Amino acid sequence: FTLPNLPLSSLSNSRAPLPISSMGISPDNVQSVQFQNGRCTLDGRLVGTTPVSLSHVAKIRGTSNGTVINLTELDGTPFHPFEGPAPIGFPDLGGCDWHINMTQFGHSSQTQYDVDTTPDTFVPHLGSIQANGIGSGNYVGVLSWISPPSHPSGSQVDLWKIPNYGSSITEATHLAPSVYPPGFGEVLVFFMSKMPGPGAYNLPCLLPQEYISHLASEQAPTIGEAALLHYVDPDTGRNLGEFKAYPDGFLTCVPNGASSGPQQLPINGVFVFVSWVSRFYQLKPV
Amino acid sequence: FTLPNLPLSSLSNSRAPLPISSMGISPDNVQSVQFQNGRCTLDGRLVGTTPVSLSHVAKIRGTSNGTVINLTELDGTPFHPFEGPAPIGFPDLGGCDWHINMTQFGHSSQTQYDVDTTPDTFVPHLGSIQANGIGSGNYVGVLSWISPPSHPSGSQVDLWKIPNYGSSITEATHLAPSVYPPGFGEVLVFFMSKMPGPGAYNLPCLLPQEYISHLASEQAPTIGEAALLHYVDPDTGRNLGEFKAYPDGFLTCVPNGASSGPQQLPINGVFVFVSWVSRFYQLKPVGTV
Ligand SMILES: [Ca+2]
Ligand SMILES: [Ca+2]
Ligand SMILES: [Mg+2]
Ligand SMILES: [Mg+2]
Repeated sequence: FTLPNLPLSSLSNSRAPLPISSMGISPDNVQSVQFQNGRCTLDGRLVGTTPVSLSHVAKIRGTSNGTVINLTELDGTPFHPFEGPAPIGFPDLGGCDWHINMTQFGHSSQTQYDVDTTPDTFVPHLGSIQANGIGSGNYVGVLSWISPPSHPSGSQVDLWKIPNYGSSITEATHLAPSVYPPGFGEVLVFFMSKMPGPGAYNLPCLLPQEYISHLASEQAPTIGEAALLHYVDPDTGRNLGEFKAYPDGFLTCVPNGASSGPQQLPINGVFVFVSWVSRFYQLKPV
Repeated sequence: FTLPNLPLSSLSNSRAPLPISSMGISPDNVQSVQFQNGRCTLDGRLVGTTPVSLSHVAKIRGTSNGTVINLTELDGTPFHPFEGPAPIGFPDLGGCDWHINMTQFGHSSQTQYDVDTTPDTFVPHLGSIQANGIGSGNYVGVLSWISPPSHPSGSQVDLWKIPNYGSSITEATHLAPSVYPPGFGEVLVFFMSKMPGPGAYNLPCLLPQEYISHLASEQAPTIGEAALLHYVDPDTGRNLGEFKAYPDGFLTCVPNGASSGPQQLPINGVFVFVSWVSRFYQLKPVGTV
């Protein structure tokens, strides 16, 4: 079994096309997460709206009639509700307004599309989102920058969230399931990127995008209960700490206190597969 | 030795963050190319301005003073002329004007930056390009759409070119070397994408970006003279054509006449390494035997 032999700081977020700038843990008011992009199992099964390639990540495609944008897949193929919560690659950033840069094949210019994901017109699961002033035509859009949610008024930017893909929060949209910390002092490890916009925004994901294409390619036939990893300095070969990767596609570690965890590690290290271990294998704290 | 076990249509161009839509050959007024992005050897050596990750591709970072933009690497690290023709990831699309979407950490809004790459103020090799109206501040920019070049006036978009990175076409900028068709009836194979803007623009590259991260990770210790590959349909397992990958990081095939080449192949196939062969190994024309 292998992970990419590439330093983390050379890789991309899997929730937006942004370089990885650090590792992190979630705030204390965040336990589980339910990201729809950046989801890939260790045997290579893509989950949620996750694409193989960053060229599809945090993008939309569709035709505006001036009132709504009717969505398709990025290549123009129809999207149907049975397929998922939104087309492949659709942004999954809850807890913010989006600003998507819209361009066209065969026309000049770009246009900023401002997206509040809270109203009942925002129903990408049914292939329809409000045009919010975007004129008639076919567009490809990519997330450019974010800002605080328009509703509820005065809400914080909270990128641990996903948007409401359905007409209401009660509508089933075929979300990929939530990921939970597995217990025994282990915390989920997130790969962070700086996101432009009027604040110090940091976007977490479960796996760098290049890990997803690697795992989707490798299609490992021999996944065990947990992969014991070392986070290694490439030059010195020094083991900077023990981590576990779980079959559902996430990493954990045991921090060495609130002041010393994966966020204190250099970001130019490489994760290296050591061996398959028990689900309950007890890690040495970072 | 391995290449990604992923269909081409799931992958990205390495000169802009765009899905791969086809394979193609060069125009008959292009024999060699000298792309600076999308360059990686089979043993994993990145060449030119090529980054590992698509998150750096066709991007700029720098500080405008209202007159010029002083460039750095995307992470803010200094860039110096000895390092290359431009910072890592900098766009390499010749034969067009660029329209780059500029955003800022800690600020609202985006701004379109319009770039004619022809004037003597466009000197990314020396870390400086004209601001062309972009206000003071630090920005990250990503290529968004392109249009015909402002100079020479009336010329067509030609993405087979690279821009002039120096103050003059005679200035040495440490460009990655040209790639030439190798002989034996073989043609260079390009991976194509559609680029937004006011025309039917076709962006070629030598390798999908995911192949570059794959090769850079793999760091193959045993590269031969050429890799013999099959282009395979995953479901049926059918061999749709023999190709060669050369150490410098490019693929070739032998077209089955003017009528039948890479452009006629479906784009949902997978390249699979077969064996190391001699540089002079003669391929069967695509689709034949
Ligand atoms: Ca698995
Ligand atoms: Ca110039
Ligand atoms: Mg790694
Ligand atoms: Mg392939």
